[PDB]
Amino acid sequence: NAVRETMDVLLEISRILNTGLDMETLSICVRLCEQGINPEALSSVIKELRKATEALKAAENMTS
Amino acid sequence: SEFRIHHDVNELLSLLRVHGGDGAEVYIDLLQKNRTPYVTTTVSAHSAKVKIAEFSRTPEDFLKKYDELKSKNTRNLDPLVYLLSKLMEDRETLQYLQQNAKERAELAASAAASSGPTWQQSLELTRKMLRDKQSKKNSGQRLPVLPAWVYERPALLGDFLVPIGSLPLASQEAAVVEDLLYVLVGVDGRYISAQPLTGRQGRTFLVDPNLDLSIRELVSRILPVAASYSTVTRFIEEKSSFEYGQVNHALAAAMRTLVKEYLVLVTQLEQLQRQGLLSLQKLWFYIQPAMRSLDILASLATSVDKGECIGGATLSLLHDRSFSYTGDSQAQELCLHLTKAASTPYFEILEKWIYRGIIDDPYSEFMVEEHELRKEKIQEDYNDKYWDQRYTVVQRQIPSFLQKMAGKVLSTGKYLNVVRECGHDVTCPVAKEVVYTLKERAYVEQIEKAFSYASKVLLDFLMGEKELLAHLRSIKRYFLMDQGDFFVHFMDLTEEELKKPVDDITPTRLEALLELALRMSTANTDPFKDDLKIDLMPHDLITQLLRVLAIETQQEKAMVHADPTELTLSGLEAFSFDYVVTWPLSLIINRKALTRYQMLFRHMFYCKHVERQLCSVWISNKAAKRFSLHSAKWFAGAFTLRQRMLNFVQNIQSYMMFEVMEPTWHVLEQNLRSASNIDDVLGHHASFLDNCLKDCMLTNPELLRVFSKLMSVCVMFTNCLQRFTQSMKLDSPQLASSFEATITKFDKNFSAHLLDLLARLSIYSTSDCEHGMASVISRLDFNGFYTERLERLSAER
Amino acid sequence: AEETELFELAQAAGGAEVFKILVDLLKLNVAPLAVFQMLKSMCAG
Amino acid sequence: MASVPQLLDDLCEALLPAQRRGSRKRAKQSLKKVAYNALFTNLFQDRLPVKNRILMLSFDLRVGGLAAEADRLEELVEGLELGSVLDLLVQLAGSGPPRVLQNVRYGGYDCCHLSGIEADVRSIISGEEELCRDLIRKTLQVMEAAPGTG
Repeated sequence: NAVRETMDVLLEISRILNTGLDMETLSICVRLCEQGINPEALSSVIKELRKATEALKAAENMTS
Repeated sequence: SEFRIHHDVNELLSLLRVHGGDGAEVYIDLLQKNRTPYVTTTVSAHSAKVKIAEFSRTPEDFLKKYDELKSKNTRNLDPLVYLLSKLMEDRETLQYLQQNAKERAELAASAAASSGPTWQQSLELTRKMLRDKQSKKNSGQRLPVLPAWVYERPALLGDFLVPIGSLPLASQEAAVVEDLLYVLVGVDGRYISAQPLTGRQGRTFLVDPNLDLSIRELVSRILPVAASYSTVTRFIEEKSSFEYGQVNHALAAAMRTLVKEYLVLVTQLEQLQRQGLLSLQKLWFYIQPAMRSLDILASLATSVDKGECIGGATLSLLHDRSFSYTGDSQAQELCLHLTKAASTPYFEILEKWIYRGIIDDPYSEFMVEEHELRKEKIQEDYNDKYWDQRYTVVQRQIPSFLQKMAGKVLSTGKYLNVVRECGHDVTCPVAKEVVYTLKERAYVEQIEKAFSYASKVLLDFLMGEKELLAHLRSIKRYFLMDQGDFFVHFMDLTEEELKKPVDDITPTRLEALLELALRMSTANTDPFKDDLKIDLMPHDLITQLLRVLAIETQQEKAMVHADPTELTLSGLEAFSFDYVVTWPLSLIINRKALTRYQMLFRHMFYCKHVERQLCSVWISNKAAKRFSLHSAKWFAGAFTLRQRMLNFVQNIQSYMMFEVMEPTWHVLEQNLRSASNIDDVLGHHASFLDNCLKDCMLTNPELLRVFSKLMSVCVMFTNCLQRFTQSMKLDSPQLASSFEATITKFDKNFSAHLLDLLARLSIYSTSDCEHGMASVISRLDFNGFYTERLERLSAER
Repeated sequence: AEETELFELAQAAGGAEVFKILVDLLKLNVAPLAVFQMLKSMCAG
Repeated sequence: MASVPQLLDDLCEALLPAQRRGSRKRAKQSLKKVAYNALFTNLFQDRLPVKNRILMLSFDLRVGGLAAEADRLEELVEGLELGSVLDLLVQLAGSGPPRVLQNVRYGGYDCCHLSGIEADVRSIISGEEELCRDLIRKTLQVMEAAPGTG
């Protein structure tokens, strides 16, 4: 419950930051950070993957 | 039922006037191993239809019915059509059937003479009948049915319910376009009219006389799609009925979604129409794009309605259509889309049934429907259904793709409904979204994992909540002792109750004796004792066992239907045992299965009591060693008789103890260890039961009667010995009349009965060979001193 | 049951005994080969 | 905690909203491959106090007329006082859509500032309603001249 509450507070902060980050992404990021993943690497990969997902979504919308 | 051949095929032999030959009994046997829950009729049905029409003397009705029977879209018309064609092939078979039938037809005839389509009405009858049918299926529930006001407001969808005498050809085309656009919007034409649908129809057009012959011909193409669209709106409303179904509602809504496309194209053309820049040929060009699509859409709707497709009826029709809509690649994909969507209307419940282990049956679309079956009454009932009818299977309701896995799906759903009846209702973690897709093997692919998970969960729950290991480590003490103290107290305490006749037995005293014997042993490590008790039968173990062995064999009414009330209530054979386990907690022992597991106790304890009586006679016969038994003519022939009868009874018990016992018991242990499903555990237990009773040899009425006669001779000999002891030790009437050293004659009779029993064992080892019969012969021929004489009497045939 | 539809199929056959015991065998989904052998045997009697 | 590829695939599929079902599988595989390529690039290629960074973010909000939102975020941060997760979220901050629309007076404390704020809010509400109406109208008008079958 402590991890869940911490994740909820972090998600609230991120929503205040207007990041549009998911709770599942938050949990995955918590696991990566405890695993020793660079916050900069995680955020850069997140931005690149968000851009790729947006491009794929646009392409599939034109691909319907 | 499973013996429905008796009702159909046996009466086929009798009533068909075919008593010679095999009749339709061997035909019943032929169709029995050829009758499947599903259908595998893949065949060139066109070829079979051609053959039938070729042999059809009046092929008009043959071809007409070849179309008409598909109107209802009934169950497996292809097999009947093939039968009707192939039977016309054999005139000899046809003529022989004519002999079998026409003569009976003449007999019956002689015995006889001695002594228009309104869409409104056709849909209202359907709606009322479907409301009644949904009420019957509800069996005491309400319905989210369409309202009476929904039926009211006629033309609730706003349904489709000009002088052109000398119009210029262009103005005529424009006015005709206006009329046709109104018709496409379900409105009246300008110079022409359109009668309403003649029941199942759109609008039966009435072309204007002033409409040019060329104009009328061009409009003729439009009118098809117009009637199609009107009937399509009507069919969408029909599927919108809750009686049609929530899935039918989903299909109708998907159609409405495409119907928006229809009105969209209407407005797209209306753009040029308001612009006045359209043309009759231009319109025909634009209509061709989807004029065919209009009729294509109405096609599947008419298929569902004409088949009254409820449940997997419309699903199968849809899947078949999707498999055939090729060529019309647009319809090949559109029907696939509709299939994939509307699967979820049932596939969610299917997922619910499959995944959630709880099938939602507001409409009972899933073939598995949780049929009412009280699992509690299974154990105490000789015939039970809950283990097999806690979830009935509606074979009539199945989708096209679903029908393949349905049997495997039936097993998986049965396991899931078992998990639901286990209290711990649960969703299978495999929740592969049930939906329609082209991959049919994929439908069963995740189904395989789901069924495996269901079976594994069932196995784990049985190893948990059921915990049958203790239910058997304790039942080992039940009906088999497996410990001297297990049944030692029962033997030591039931003596007085059995001495009291069955009419003379005191149930309260028996209850007290049972409770005390329950506390009288240190083998109470088994915790399942409360699940077990004692009981009694108003008939001897023989009184019903031999009646069944002579199953209308020789005493259908002489002894099997003869009530035990013809005899008296005897304490020993009337006795019985009691035990039970809850519905979820192993209601396995139904009174038939429970009786099968119980009566081994009766037979074993009968032999135990006989051996106890023999041992008591011998222990009381401890004084005769202090002198010469030669002076005990009424008490020393007892020694010879005891020697001759120990081989008959005590030695007969050893074959059951080792040869009979180890096989069935070890088979049950090993098979249960290999058991993974409920069926596997049932097989292990069924081995332990059937094979054990087989080595008990308690199912051959003649041989069992011979063994019973030997045991009864032994019992009567023990009783006569006890009576002679009572009349002699008190001598230091009836008991003295039992024997006066005539117990020597009784021992001779026992030896003769033993010779007969050895002959029965030899008969088993000769006509059936076997190993148990060869062992019975081997135990009889221990030494020739009482076996070489038996061998000679065996040759005395 | 569909006794009416069975009679409809029989009139479609247009022969000369509802014969729906065979339709019961169809409900059991008996095989055409055993069905043909059984029909020949029942014809012979 | 999962394998780097396993968690990468989970997160990629989470961002991925996934024509053929083979196409959907290929899209998921492409998302996983792109994530793997990005992670490999980051690995092959391979500051401010977090309190200072949060202070800068709250200062940006309060300067951006979000002094209340800065206070809410500062309360969340003070409750917090994972740091790498905070930095990653800060990098993703603003990648959600920017938010454009969401004892007593001393006698002289009455202000037309509040009155104008309320008037602007009401005008914005009316403008939003009119804009929604106009946008729906534009969508319908663009559809009005089209064929209709796709």
